[PDB]
Amino acid sequence: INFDTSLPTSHTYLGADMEEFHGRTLHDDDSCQVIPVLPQVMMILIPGQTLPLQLFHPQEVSMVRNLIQKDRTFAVLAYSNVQEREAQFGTTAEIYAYREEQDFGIEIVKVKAIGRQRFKVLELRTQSDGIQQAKVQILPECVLPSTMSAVQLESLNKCQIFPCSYKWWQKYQKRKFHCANLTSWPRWLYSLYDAETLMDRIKKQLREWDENLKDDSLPSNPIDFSYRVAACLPIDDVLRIQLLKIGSAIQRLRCELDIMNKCTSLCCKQCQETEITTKNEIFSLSLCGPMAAYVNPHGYVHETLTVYKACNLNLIGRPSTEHSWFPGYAWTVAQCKICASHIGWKFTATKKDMSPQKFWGLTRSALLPTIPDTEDEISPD
Amino acid sequence: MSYNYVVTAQKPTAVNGCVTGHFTSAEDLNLLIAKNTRLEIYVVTAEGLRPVKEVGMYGKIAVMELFRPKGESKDLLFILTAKYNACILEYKQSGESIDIITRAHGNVQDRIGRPSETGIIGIIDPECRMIGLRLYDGLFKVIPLDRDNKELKAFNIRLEELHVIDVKFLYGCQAPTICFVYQDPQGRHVKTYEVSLREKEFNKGPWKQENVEAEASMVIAVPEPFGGAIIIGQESITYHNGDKYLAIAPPIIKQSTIVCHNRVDPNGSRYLLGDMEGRLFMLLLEKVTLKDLRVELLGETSIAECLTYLDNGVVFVGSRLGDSQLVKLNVVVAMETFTNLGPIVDMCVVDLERQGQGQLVTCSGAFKEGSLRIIRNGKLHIRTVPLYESPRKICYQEVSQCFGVLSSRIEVQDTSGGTTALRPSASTQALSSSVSSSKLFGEEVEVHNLLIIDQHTFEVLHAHQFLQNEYALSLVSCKLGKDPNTYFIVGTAMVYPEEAEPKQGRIVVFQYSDGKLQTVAEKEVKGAVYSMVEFNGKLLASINSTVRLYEWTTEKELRTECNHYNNIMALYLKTKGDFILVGDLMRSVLLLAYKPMEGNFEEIARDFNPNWMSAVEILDDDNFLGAENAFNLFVCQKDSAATTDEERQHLQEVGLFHLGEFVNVFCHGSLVMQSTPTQGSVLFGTVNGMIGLVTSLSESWYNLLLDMQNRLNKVIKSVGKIEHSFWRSFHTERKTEPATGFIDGDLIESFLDISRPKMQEVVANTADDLIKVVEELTRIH
Amino acid sequence: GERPFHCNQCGASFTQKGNLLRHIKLHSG
Ligand SMILES: Cc1ccc(NC(=O)CCc2cccc(NC3=CC(=O)N([C@H]4CCC(=O)NC4=O)C3=O)c2)cc1Cl
Ligand SMILES: [Zn+2]
Ligand SMILES: [Zn+2]
Repeated sequence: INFDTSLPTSHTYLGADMEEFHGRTLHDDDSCQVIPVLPQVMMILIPGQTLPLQLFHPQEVSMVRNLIQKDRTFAVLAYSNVQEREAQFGTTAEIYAYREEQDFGIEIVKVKAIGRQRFKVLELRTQSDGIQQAKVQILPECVLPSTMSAVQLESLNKCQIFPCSYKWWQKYQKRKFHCANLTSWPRWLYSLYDAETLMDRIKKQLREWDENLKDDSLPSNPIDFSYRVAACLPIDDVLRIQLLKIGSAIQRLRCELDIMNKCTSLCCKQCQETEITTKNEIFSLSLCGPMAAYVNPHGYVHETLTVYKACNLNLIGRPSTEHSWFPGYAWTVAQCKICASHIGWKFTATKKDMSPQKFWGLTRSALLPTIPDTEDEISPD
Repeated sequence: MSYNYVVTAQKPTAVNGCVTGHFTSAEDLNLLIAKNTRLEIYVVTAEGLRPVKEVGMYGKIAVMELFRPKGESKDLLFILTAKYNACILEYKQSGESIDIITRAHGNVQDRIGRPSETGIIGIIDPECRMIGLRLYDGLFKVIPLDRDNKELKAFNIRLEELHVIDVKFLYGCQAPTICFVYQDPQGRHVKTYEVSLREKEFNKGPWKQENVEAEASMVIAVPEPFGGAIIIGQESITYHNGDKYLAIAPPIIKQSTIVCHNRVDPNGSRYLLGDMEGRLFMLLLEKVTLKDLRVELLGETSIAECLTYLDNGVVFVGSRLGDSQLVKLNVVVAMETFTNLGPIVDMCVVDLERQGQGQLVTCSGAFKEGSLRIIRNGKLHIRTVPLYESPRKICYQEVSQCFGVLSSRIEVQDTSGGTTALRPSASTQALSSSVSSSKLFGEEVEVHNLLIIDQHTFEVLHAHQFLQNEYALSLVSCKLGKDPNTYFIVGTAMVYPEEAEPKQGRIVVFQYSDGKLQTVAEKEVKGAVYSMVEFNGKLLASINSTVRLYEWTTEKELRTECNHYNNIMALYLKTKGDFILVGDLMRSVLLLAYKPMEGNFEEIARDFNPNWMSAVEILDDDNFLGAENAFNLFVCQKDSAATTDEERQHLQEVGLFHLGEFVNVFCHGSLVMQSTPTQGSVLFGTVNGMIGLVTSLSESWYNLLLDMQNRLNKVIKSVGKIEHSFWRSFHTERKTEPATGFIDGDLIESFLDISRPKMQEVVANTADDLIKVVEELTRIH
Repeated sequence: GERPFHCNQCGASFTQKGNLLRHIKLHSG
C-alpha cells in the first residue's frame, strides 16, 4: 500500500495544467432556471462529484466557449430511458477547470466540472441549432434539527454539548437522547435517525476500505458527507435516481448504510447471475473513495470502482500504459466469462516495488448490486 | 377540503418555568408559574398560595423573567415565546377588574441563523439596562430597556465562542458585564465580556479566561456583597471573582448532574440545587470575603425542572415529569401536591362504571414519578395511581376486568455480577410475579415488565419480567380467529449495545384467567416489532421495513399469511375496515389495503415530506390526522374518485395547524354521556399534560366558524399583542404557512366569556343565537 | 499482427474490423 491516493483525483492523464475557476454560482431553492444540457453525457451526476469531459463535436465546443464567459454552469440529466432521452431529475455541474487544444486540426476541449445542486425537470426544449435547453426547478435541501429539539426540557438544554470510543457512544446516547423517555419511542430508535451516529457507522465501514483517518479526509457537514458517500457507492442507474430524489440528508445516510449492509455481492448487469466481486474486496485507491468518474480518450465517462480481486473475467488484448487513469499501472480490457460484456480493466504495476502489484477497475454502468440468499431489490428511507 | 375542529379539554399541567418577585404590588409577594401556553399568578401568603389571575398567551413561553427598572413602582414581566415573540407586561387592577397590559411587543426572529443547540437563553441586567438573548450560535442579540423602544428593536453582536453552554449577567459591576461558559477544542472555559451600548460591541472582560471542568454545565450569578459567579458541573462546584478562586468536589453530587437552581437569601449566602434524580441539595457560602463553600443534601422531592424559595422555609418544586410540589424545610416535608399529567406517552378510553359516559386512563410521569391517571367529567375529576417506574403502553380487558401496561424500571449493575433496584416500584411489589424462558460497574440498565392491574382497586395483580436485553414496544388486547378467549399480545425487540439496528424480536401471546398469567404462544421474528393492531380477527404487526399479518391457528399458534416490504420503516400502524395506514418517523406516510380475495396487500397512496412525525390516527376512510415537528398537526386526504392513477396514488396535505404541543397518543371515543354538528371524535394526549379533542365538521359550519374566528381576533385582547393568525400558523425552521382546514376551539369557546357589548360587535353581520351554538359545541368535552 | 482496429468505448485492440464491429454491439446490450 504505497501508490498515492492523490494521483487520480488530479486526473494527470488529461495533460498540461488547466485554467481554473473558483467563483461559486449557486441559485436560490425552488427557483426556475433554464440551463443547457450536454448531449453525449449519459452519466448520473451527484453533487460534489468530480466529472472530467473531453469534447470533440463543434457544437459542444461552442457551448463550452459560450459558458466560460457566462455562469460556467450546465445541466446533467439523469436519463431513465437513454434511448428516448427521458429524464425527470438531474444535477447541475459547474466547470472548475478548462483547457482548449487544437491538436490534429480538430477543436479538442478538456473540462473538469463539479456537481452542485439537484433539480427536477419541468420542460425540455430542443433549439434549431441542435443543442438542447432545459427549464428546471431547483430541489431544496431539507435540513432538519436534532429530533430532541421538540421534546428537550429547558433544564437539560445545557447538558447537550459533549467533550474507549464505544464507551463514549454509550454515554452520548444516554445523554443526548435522555428526553426520549418523554416520547412513545426509546433512545436506540432515535440513534438510527441521528446524523452523527449514522456518519460514524459509515466511517466504520469506510475505514475497512481505506486507512485514511476521518479527521481531515471526511467532511463534518452531514449534507456534504452524505453526497460524498453516495458518489462512491457502486449502484445501478435506477437506485441512483431513487437516492437522488431524497431531500433530507438523514434519509440519504440511512439509505446508504442499508445498501452497504444489504448488497454484499456485485454481479454482471447484463448476466444478473454472474458474480464478479464482493464488498470485502472493495478498497479506496483515490481520495474521493473507491469509485470515481474518469474520462477516456473518446469522451466516454466511466464511474470506475477499484477492487482487490475479481472472478469470471477474461482479458482481451495486452497491457498498455496509454492514457492510464492510475499512473504507474497498465490496463487490459476485461470481459464477462458468460455474456462477453465489457466489465472493466485489469491494472498491473509497471515496477516491482509498487504495491499492490495488481488490481481491478470495474465500470459502474456494467455492474449490478445483489443481495445474497433469495429476495428482490428494495432501498429503505 | 378537510374541515376539522380542535379544542383543549385539559390545560397543560407541566411546569416549564417559575419566578418570584413583586408583580401585582410592591408589598405583595408574587409567584409566577408558566405552563407552556398558560401563565398563573399567585400571592404568597402565610397559609399557602392565593390565586389571582390565570392568562392564556398566543405563544409557547420559552423565557419568563421579572425585573424592576429604576423609577418604577413595581416589577414588570418579560416573556419570550418559542416563535421569538417578545413582550413586556405590567399588572393593572382597577377595583375588581384585573387585566394584564402590554407595555412593549415585537418579534426578534432573524431571517438567517442557526438556532442554538443549548436552546434559547434570556437574561436581564441587574440594574435593568438591557435584555440579552442568545438565539443563534455566534450572535448575541441585545434589546435596550428604554421607554421609547415600544417596538423592541434589537441589535446583534458577533461572538467568536460558538458553542456557548451558559451565560449570565454580573452583579456589582459598573459596566454591563456578561460571564459565560463555552467549549473549544482545548476544553471548556469561562470567559467575560463588557457590553457597550454606545459602541454596540464588546470590550475586554474584568477577568482572564480560566480553564474549568470538562462537564461544566450551569452558571449562577452571585449578588452583592460577594459578586462574581459560580460554575456547577457533574463533579465540581467552583467560584470565580477575578483574583478569588474556590473549588470543592463534594462526592454527594456525583450520583447525578445538577440541572436547576434558585436563590434563597438575596445576599447570596444560601442557594438551592436540584438534580435529575429528584434530590434537593442546599449550597451554603461562608463569609466580606468568601471563606469556603458547603453542600448538604436536604432530601428527595419530585424531579424538578425549576425551583424557587418563597419564605419561612416554604419552597416550590416546579416539576415537568411528576406532580408539582410545595414543601417545608427544617434545615423536607411535602405540604401540597398539584396533579401533573405530563408526560402522557399512551392512553385508552374505557367505560368503567356508567357504560355510557367515557373515562380516560393515561400513562403519565417517568422514573420514580411514573403513574397512571384516571380522568372523567363531573370540572374534570382526576384519580392518581403512583407506580414509581416509567409506564410505556396500556390496554383494557373487559372479559377479565383488568388493564395491561408495559413498564420499565431502572436497576444498577452490582459488583457481584447481578442487578439491584434503586427504590420499590410496581414490578417489585407485585402480588404475583414471573419471568420469561431465557435464551442467549455502576451502569444503569432498563428492566422491562408487563403489569396486569385490577380496574377497581388498581393493585398490581401480576408482573411479568421479560428476557435480558429485551425492549417491549407494542401491546394489544383482543380475540383472534374463532377463539373466544381474550389475550394480551406483546411485541418486543432484542437490544444490544453493539447492534444499532435490531436483528431479533418476539411476539408473545398471554392469557389472564383466574388470577394467573400464562405464556400461551411465542413467535420469533428477525426484527423489531414496532407496532401491532387487530385487523378483522387477525393480528397485523410491523417488523422493521416489513408489515406481516398473522392468523391464529386451531393449534393455538400464529401463522404468517402475507408480507409487504415497504420502502420506509413501519413505526406507526392504524386500521379501519380493510384499510391500513403505515407511517415512519420522518412523516413518510403510506396507505395499504388488504385484499381479502387475493390474500395480499396493495399500495394505495403515499406522501413523503421529511419532518419528525410524533403520532398518527385515522379520522375516516378518506381523512388521516398526524402530528409532526414544531408542535404541528397535519391532515392528508386521498381521492377515490380521481380520474388519473397519478392523482389517486398521491395524498394531499389538506390540513395544516400549529398546536403548540407535542402529541404522543391518539384514541377514539369521548368523555361526555352519549342533530349533532360534530361527526367523529378523536382524543389526544401530549407531553405537557394537555389533553385535547379533534372532530370533523361540515362545509357550512366550517365557513361560519372561520368568519367568526377573524371577527373575534379583532376584539379579543391578545396577551402580549400577538396576532392569533400568526400563533396558529404551521411553522418549521424553513417554511411557515398559515392554518388551513382547522378551527381553533379555544378561540370559539372564548366568545362566551367576553362582555355583552363586545358580543354584539362580533355578531354585527343575534348575540344569544351564537351563545346557543357555542354551548352545543362545549357539550362535546 | 499489430491490432489497429480499436473500440472507442473501452479500448479493446482488434486485428480485424469484423471483430471490432461485433464487440461494439456488446456495449449496446
Ligand atoms: C481523437 C483520437 C484519435 C485516436 C486515438 N487513438 C489512441 O489513442 C490509440 C489507443 C485507443 C484507440 C481507440 C480507443 C481507445 N480507448 C481507450 C484508451 C484508454 O486508455 N482507455 C481507458 C482504459 C483504462 C484507463 O486506465 N484509462 C482509459 O482512459 C480507453 O477507453 C484507445 C485517440 C483519440 Cl482521443
Ligand atoms: Zn455477464
Ligand atoms: Zn468496448
